Amino acid sequence: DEKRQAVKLHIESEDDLWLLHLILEKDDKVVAKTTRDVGESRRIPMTIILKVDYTEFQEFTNRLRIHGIIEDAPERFGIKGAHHTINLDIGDEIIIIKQQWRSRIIIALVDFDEYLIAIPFEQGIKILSEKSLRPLNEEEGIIEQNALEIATELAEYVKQYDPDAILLAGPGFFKEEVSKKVNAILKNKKIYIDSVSSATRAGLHEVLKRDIIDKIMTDYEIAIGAKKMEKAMELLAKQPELVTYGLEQVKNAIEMGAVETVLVIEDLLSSDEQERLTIERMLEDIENKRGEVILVPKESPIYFELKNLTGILAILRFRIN
Amino acid sequence: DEKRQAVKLHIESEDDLWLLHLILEKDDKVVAKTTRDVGESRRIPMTIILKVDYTEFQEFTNRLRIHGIIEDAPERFGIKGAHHTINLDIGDEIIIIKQQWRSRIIIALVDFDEYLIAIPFEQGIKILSEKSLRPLNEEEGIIEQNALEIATELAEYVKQYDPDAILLAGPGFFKEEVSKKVNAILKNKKIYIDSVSSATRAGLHEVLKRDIIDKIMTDYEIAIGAKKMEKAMELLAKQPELVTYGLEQVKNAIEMGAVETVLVIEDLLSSDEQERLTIERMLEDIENKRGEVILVPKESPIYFELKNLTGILAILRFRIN
Repeated sequence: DEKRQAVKLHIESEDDLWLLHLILEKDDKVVAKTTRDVGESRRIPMTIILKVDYTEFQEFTNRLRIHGIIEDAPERFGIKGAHHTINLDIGDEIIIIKQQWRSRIIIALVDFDEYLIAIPFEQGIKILSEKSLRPLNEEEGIIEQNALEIATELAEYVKQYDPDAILLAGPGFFKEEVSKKVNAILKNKKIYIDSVSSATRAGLHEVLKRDIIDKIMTDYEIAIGAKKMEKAMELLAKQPELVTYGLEQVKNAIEMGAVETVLVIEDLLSSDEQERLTIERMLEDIENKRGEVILVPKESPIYFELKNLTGILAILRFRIN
Repeated sequence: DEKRQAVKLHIESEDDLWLLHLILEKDDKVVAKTTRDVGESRRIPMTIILKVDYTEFQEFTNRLRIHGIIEDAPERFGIKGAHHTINLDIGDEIIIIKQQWRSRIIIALVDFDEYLIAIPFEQGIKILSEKSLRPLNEEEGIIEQNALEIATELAEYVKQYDPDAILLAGPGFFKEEVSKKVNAILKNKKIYIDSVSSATRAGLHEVLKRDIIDKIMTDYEIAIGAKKMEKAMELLAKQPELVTYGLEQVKNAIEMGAVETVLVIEDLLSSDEQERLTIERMLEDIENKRGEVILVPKESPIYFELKNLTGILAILRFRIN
């Protein structure tokens, strides 16, 4: 229902511009900031998803004009289907989606008059709910009431898909309101909060490319590798060697296809010449045999215990001596 | 003899990496820094032109490995035709040349044991001379003698193509030596100097993408627009109006197809809303009728005289009243 192969790009030079001009084809979509003069006239900044028609490099002002029709924008402007021109300059950002191209997160985009619910898969992006609230507000309960309607609307999706983390995002304050609600009905899940200028498919592609996703992913991996280490310690001191550490030991273990899961600290992957390539390969081999690889960052409450043991231990399937 | 449609890219994020991985095809060429262990083993940094085979994104070390054969490198290593892997990381630069894609400058790439001569056209890059000097050195005159052999070798090409500027580039000191010579035989041309790590086709693609080209281009435009302004002043005060300035005046002039050449200061093209688009269009119209457009930067000894007159004057073909 929504592609996942998108690329964010920061226009740093005039060549970044020619590149975009050369590879952006007919029916490709682009996500970027822009201005629209709706109404009399009122110039209002906004972020839209545009399906390209054709691009134009402007020699004199040194910028790229992407021509096309608006695929998505805040519904309150009713501008979908319209033609628009995106003026891309040095300094701007843009997410491109060409046609020819372990933590499950539940995403809720909430604006004060619209909202969207979706879940990202390695496959793609499925959009559960996505509707307006525009005709639903005229004094009374409004905000609190609307937030609740979304929180409820979310709780079903969570229980129904049991995601690892919940991402609450969107333009100012309202999202904090919805957080308050959804939180008031479970306290069983981790809720994250970040802000994007709108609650549309544009804000969605924007959120996925924001730093918050990494944070959610890294908290997950840090957590799984913490319990695993416990599984390692209690197992270590009680089997015994159904656990091993040290580079060489882990290689002979790979040889036998014994590695159930391997724990490796981030350092063993940062500038290590013929080693960073070697370890790198070891790690692909482990997965090429249904092995689990959990990288370990400085901040995990298990990083030091691990580093102590050379920085790489493998929980074994069977003894290797 | 050499493509001109190349794009320089600064790897700033992991997406810059996926992008490269997605658009780099089979027989495309890439120019980048790298290391080669030639010989026993000796790891030596170098810049080569690689014809791609296939790329690989490395999930764990987060980098792209471009696989292929070496199209060009310093001849002293005799490594052309070899297979090599380029390890591209966040922080690196790369110039891509895909297969599916007013100042004439003479370029001389000189290294202490090799050199290259070429001229860039809007059409492409023609490579005049390009040979080794390797077997030509064992005590005696050597440097001075070799420099002279290149200077001579260049003088013919210059007189034969009468280029606007001469670009002397390459790795340390030797280029300064050749400058001294070539200069000692003409003092009739503008010689520029910049440095690249090698004197190959790689160093060439590198030079073309370096700041020096802009400098050469801008000095040219500043010079042509200075004499033109003189042509404007003496013409202004003596025709009379075969010269006009001011935005509106220039538009009605375009209407008649009277603009021979237009002079416009850089400011009229920097953030001017519905104007920067308007002027921009005016300028394309002038060229869409064999008109000459000379942009004017702050530093030209004619910038202020121009700005005085609204910042835009047109030398006319005939009166427009």
